[PDB]
Amino acid sequence: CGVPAIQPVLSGLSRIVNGEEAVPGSWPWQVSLQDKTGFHFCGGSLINENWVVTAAHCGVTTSDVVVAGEFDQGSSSEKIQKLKIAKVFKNSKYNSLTINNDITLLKLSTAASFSQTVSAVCLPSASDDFAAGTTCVTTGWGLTRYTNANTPDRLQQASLPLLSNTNCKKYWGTKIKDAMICAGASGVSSCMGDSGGPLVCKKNGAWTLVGIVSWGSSTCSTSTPGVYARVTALVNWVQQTLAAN
Amino acid sequence: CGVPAIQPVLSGLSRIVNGEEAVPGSWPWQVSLQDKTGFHFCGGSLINENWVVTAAHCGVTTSDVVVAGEFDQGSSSEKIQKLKIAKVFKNSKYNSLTINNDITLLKLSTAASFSQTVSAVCLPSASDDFAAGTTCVTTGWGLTRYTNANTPDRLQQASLPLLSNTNCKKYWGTKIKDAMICAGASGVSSCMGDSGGPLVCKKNGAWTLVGIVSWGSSTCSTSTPGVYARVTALVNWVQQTLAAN
Repeated sequence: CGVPAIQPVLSGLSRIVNGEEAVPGSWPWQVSLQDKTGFHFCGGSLINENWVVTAAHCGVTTSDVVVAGEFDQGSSSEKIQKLKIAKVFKNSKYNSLTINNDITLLKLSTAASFSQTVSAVCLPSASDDFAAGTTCVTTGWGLTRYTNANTPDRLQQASLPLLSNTNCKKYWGTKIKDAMICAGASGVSSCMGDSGGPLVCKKNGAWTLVGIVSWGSSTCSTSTPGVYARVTALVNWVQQTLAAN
Repeated sequence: CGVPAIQPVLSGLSRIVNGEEAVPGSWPWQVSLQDKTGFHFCGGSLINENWVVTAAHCGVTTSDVVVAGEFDQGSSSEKIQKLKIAKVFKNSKYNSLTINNDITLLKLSTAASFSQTVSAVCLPSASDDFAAGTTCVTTGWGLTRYTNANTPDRLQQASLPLLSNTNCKKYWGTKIKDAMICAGASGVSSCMGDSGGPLVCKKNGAWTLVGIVSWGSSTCSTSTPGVYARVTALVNWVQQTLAAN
C-alpha cells in the first residue's frame, strides 16, 4: 500500500489558495461515489480490492456505486472501474448531530482490479503520532458543482499542515472532539476534498490515511481549517469489522 | 502540471538550424498574446486556469487578449480559447535598463478551460538546481517576426543545452546578470521563442518552466545563446502575488 505506480508531482502551487491539478492516476486509492442519477456525491479511499473507507455522513446505500481510476469526471476515454457495493458498515457510535465518529466501510460486491492507476492507501496504527505542523495532502473533486459555474471536473490536490485540537478549537470551539483532527488555515482552502475523501500523510515512505473529510468552512476560506475524522481513533473499529466480515 | 495529454515528439531536426514543427496540442501551456486588433506580439505560459507568466518587457495591458490551444495561426478551424485579462502584475524589481528581473503575471478575467490541448506547466522550487549542459526545450511562433520571410506560422520547437552564466559572458559580457539564464549556441537557433515564451526542462518526468524568453540576437543565430529570465530567482514573488490576488 501507500506507494503509487505513478508518483504525484507536488509544486508550490499546492500550498496556496485552491491548490492545484493532480497528475492523472497519481492518487490511485482515490474513489468517487455515484448514485443512480449518476451524480458524484462523495469521495473515499480503497484500502484493498474488496474494501473502501468513507464518512458516515455520506449516507451510502447498496444502490450506490464506487468509481475507480477517474481523473476527469467530464471524460469518456478514461478506462475506469464501476463497482457495486455488497454491504455498508456505519460506525455505531456515529452521532449525526455532532458529526463525531464519522466513518463507514464498504465491502464491494465485486473486487477492484488493481493496476497502475488503482491501488490501496495504508491504514495507520492506533499508536501513530502525527505531530502538529506535519504537511499532509488532501485530494478530490470538492471544488466543483459549486457556484457561478460548473466547468471541467479534474482531480485537484492540496498540501496542508496538521493542527493540534487545542489550536483548532480557536476556530471551531466545542465542535472539536478527540475523534477529530484539523488541517489547514494555512493560506489554502480544504474544499477540494470531497466529503468522505482522503487526508494523507507519508510515514516510512508510504502514504497513509490520517483523515477523512468531515466538514469545512462555509465559504471555503483559506484561513479556516478543515475538520476530518481521525482515523487513528477509529482504526480498532475498522480492524474489528474487517476481522469479522 | 508538466504532463501533457498529447506527448511531444522531438527528433534530431529539433537540434539544428531553426528547429522543427511541434505536434499539435503537445505543448499545452503555450499561449499567444495579441492586442485589441489581433497582432501577435508576445508569448506566455499557463501556470493554472487563472494565471499566465510572461516577460515584463512585453508591456502587456488589460486591453490585450490571451489565446490558448493554438497551433497554426493561419487556421480558423482551430478550437482555441480567447481569454480576457483582469489585472497585470509586473515585478517591481524590473530594471528596464538592464532588462533584469524580466517577468510579469497576468490574472485572467475569464478562466481557461483545461482540456487535452490546454493545461499548465510546472514551476521550479527556489532551490532547484538545473545544471549546465542539461538539454531543454523552447517553443514558439518567433519565426513570424521576420516580416519579409513572412514565414511558417505553425508552433516550432528546438532543443537547446543550458549554459552556466560564466560561460555566457564570453558571448554577451557584463550584460549577463544573476537573474538571467542562457541556453543554446550549439548549432540551433533560439529565435523561435516569442518574447515572454517558455524554456522548459524536465524535472522528475514533468515539464518545468526554467526560463522566460528575454533577449538576444536580432537574427536567428546558431552560435549565440539566447538570454532568458531565471524563473528559480523569481519564483518567490510569483507564489507571493498569487497567494494574495
